[PDB]
Amino acid sequence: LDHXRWK
Amino acid sequence: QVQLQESGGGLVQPGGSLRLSCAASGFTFSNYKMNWVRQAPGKGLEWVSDISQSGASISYTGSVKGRFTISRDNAKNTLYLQMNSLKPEDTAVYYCARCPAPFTRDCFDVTSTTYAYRGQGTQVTV
Amino acid sequence: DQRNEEKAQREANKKIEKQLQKDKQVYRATHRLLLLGAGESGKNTIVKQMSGIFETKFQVDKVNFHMFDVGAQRDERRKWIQCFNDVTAIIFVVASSQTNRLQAALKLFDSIWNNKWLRDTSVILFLNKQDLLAEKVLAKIEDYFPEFARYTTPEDATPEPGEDPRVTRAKYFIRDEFLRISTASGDGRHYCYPHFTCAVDTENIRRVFNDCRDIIQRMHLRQYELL
Amino acid sequence: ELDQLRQEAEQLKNQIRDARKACADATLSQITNNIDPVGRIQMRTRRTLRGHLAKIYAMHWGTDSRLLVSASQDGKLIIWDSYTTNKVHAIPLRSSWVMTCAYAPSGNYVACGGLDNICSIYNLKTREGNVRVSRELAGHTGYLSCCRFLDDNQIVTSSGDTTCALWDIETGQQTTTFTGHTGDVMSLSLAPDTRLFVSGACDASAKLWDVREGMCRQTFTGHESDINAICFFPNGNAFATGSDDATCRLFDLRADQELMTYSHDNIICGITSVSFSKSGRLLLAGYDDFNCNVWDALKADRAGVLAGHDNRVSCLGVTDDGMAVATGSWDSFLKIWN
Amino acid sequence: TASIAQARKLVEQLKMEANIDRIKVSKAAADLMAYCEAHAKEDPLLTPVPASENPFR
Amino acid sequence: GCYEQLFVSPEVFVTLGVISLLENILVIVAIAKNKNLHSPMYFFICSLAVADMLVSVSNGSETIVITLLNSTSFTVNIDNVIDSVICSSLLASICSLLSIAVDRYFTIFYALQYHNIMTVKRVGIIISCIWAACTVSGILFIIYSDSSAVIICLITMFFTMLALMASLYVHMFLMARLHIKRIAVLPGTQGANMKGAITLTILIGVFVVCWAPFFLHLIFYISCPQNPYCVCFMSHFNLYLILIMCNSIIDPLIYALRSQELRKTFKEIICCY
Ligand SMILES: [Ca+2]
Repeated sequence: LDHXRWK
Repeated sequence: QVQLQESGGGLVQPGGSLRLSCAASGFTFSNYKMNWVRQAPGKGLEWVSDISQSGASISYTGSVKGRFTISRDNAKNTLYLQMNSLKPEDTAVYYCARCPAPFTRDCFDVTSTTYAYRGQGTQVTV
Repeated sequence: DQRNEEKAQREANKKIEKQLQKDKQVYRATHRLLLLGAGESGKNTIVKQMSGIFETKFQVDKVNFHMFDVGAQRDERRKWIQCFNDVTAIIFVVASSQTNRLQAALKLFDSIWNNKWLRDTSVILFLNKQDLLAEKVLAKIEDYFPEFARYTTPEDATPEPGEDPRVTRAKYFIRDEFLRISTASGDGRHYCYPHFTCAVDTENIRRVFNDCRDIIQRMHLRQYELL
Repeated sequence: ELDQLRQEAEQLKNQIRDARKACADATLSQITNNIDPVGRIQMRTRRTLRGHLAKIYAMHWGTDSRLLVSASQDGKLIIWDSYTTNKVHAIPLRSSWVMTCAYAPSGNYVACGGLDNICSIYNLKTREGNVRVSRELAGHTGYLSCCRFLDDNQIVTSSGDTTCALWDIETGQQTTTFTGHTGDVMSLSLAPDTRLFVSGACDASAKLWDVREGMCRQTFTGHESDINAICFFPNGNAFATGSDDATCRLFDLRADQELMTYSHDNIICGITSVSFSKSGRLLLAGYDDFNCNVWDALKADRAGVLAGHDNRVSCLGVTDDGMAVATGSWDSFLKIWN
Repeated sequence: TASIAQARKLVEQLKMEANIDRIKVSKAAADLMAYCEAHAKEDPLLTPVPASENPFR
Repeated sequence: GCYEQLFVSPEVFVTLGVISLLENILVIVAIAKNKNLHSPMYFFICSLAVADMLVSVSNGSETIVITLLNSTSFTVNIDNVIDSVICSSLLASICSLLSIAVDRYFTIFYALQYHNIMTVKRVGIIISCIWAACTVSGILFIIYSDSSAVIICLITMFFTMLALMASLYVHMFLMARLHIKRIAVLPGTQGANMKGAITLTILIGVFVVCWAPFFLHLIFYISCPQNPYCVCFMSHFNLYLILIMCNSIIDPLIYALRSQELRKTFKEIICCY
């Protein structure tokens, strides 16, 4: 989910 | 079997000149560096001249610059030495020597002990 | 039933390989040096101030050096010279100043430097007997090296106080005669580190140490594309 | 007197040259042209032996075609099991500058030496199981270039002082000195019947020596520079030499003449080692190009190459039976081909 | 003229080498060729010996 | 279009992932298969290649999983795990580059002692400790990802290791320049000064260009999340991930491919496969 995190 | 035979020696008065030769056999002459070395009557062998396989680079000991010249002829297998303006200090037995290996530029040919690729020498008395 | 012999051989390797690994640590941490010089060179003082071959070991600031001096070998160097082709450095000691001993030394330096097997070995060059050169010159070079007549002291020369400018010129002339050979043939793979030393001088022990360090550092700098 | 003795020597040399020309009815190349070529030889590496750190100078196969002895510049000898690649022994040496080694035909002893001018003989089979030095042979003043084993009590050595010698191992004394060379002696080879041996030297010559008499029987010339490797033919009536002039030459001991020249326009490097196959049909030589060429010994054609080294090849040998060829180089690896 | 001592030894050695009953080259060459042919089938480095016999693989 | 999040085609992520995968695989194979390449420096290069492979594989996997789920509980655990792998692998990549720089500093400044310091036992210990710490930190940084402490610790670690790498390479450059000055002063005599400057330019510029935008993103993620300009800057997260993967694809060419032995091994492997 999303791309990486903190996006 | 390889041989080097010097020639053109003799006795000359101070200020005179000689042309020495050296005939080689048993090897490809054009692939080796050639040198002239002298044996002083009371001193050990001393290097005199070093000519490259092509003749493009010629080195001389400082004591002979402007007085001695060398050349080679690869079509005749002959090495020469022009000895001009000679002085009593130049009395010695002269030998024509070959570098131990073809296609190289490192030579160890003034050894006191019997060197395999050295001629008999010619006496140059002045 | 033959498996018992095969098992035994495996055990032998385990014992041997572990020992070889220990030896590998000792081998790579030891710096090997070859010591050569002129017939009149004060090699005995080069060794004292620091069969067919002699070995001397040194520990300098916890660094292990192994110096090999050529013993009673034949004057024909072209065959055993190849063996010393992986030493850290070659130390060549030439005495300044009866044949033209300096020309012989230059001819040997030349041949060693241009040897196909020694292209990666650096040379530490010691010029000895400075007081004999100084006395001979102040008491002649042009009769052996005519170009000396036109030689001038390098602008970056740093002679000791009290030296005769004629002696300083002779020292730098000889040094430059060796350096021209080194510079002309070298292609950045190895360097010459000439030094002007006295017959008796204990400082020579640190000169080799520092030179060995610089040799290794520039080797790695070459590897990292920094130098 | 000296000039007259020199003239006499030259007259004898001319007589020898004419005596040899008189027998030169045809060359080898005019006889073997009717023999089918061996064709392309493609050997492949089967095993690699690792453990040495320094360049390897010498390797020698034992008589069982199963064990190898090798010597590096570290100061170690390693005994290897060519079949299982496992090590058997790792002998530390008194000094690291070792140039030659040999494996005894009995498997009981290993000899080696080099710049220390001492030939050290190790007993591999002891009651304690530990390898110990049994003898140190000294007398030679120059570096030791080659050692060969005749029997358990006799060893043949050569050194850089232009003299070869036969040593009595048990007493430790030198018994025979072989003189006449003017350059360093580079390599020895023993006859199949170990009555004769040949010595190559940095004189561009080789000599056929009588082991029992101490007499030099024949002198062979032909190379232009220093001779680095020599190897007897399987039959025992010929030997092959390699030199720094990038040529290999086959000599015949019965005709006292050069028989064949092995060369190529693209080879300008010397020949570190020479060896023959069991049948004598193939001649193998290691070069300075980090490879080995296999030559057809009867044709002087190249049969194939052995490439797999990144530094100077230092040694080459073939098993007594003939099942494999092993080489060593300055890369600190040994390789076996098939 | 002390060096005559070494020259004399050379002369003696040359005399010993002069007195050799040298064989004709063509015969020795034929013998070496015949030797090589007689054992050609026995040489594992020329003969394509099967892998099941070759102990190295 | 700053307010909208920049959308990058999945294909690009899967392409960079596969290509860098093959390249780092070739690096690790060339090292494993060439016995000569067993010095500490090559173990550190191997560690770097492994970390880069993990970055590329983890991002390619996350991209494929997202694409497949979008074309069609579990999502949280999958997302929760993949992210811990990615964070751990990124930390390992940065630590590996620092270890290489330190290794080189040691050789240049401890030439005579080096072999008594970087013993294979210690290289193995260092690499294993680095990998264990990076894995543990990646797990803790993902489990507690909704906390300012994790982002702060990530930017601190990045900028500390950037400063250390730049300092080490600048010092080595200055030593090389001193050697150049002494070598040039001889009676017999690009250039070394240009080769050195280019080497530093590539080594530092690639690291900073391919990493720093991501950590600048995190800096804005704490400092100015709602600012109109920082939001526009943060819209490029999906590009900053590509720049990071582009470091995984580039880095082998400035470390592993400078050595002649690794080049020879590469070319033999390539012709075999
Ligand atoms: Ca995610």
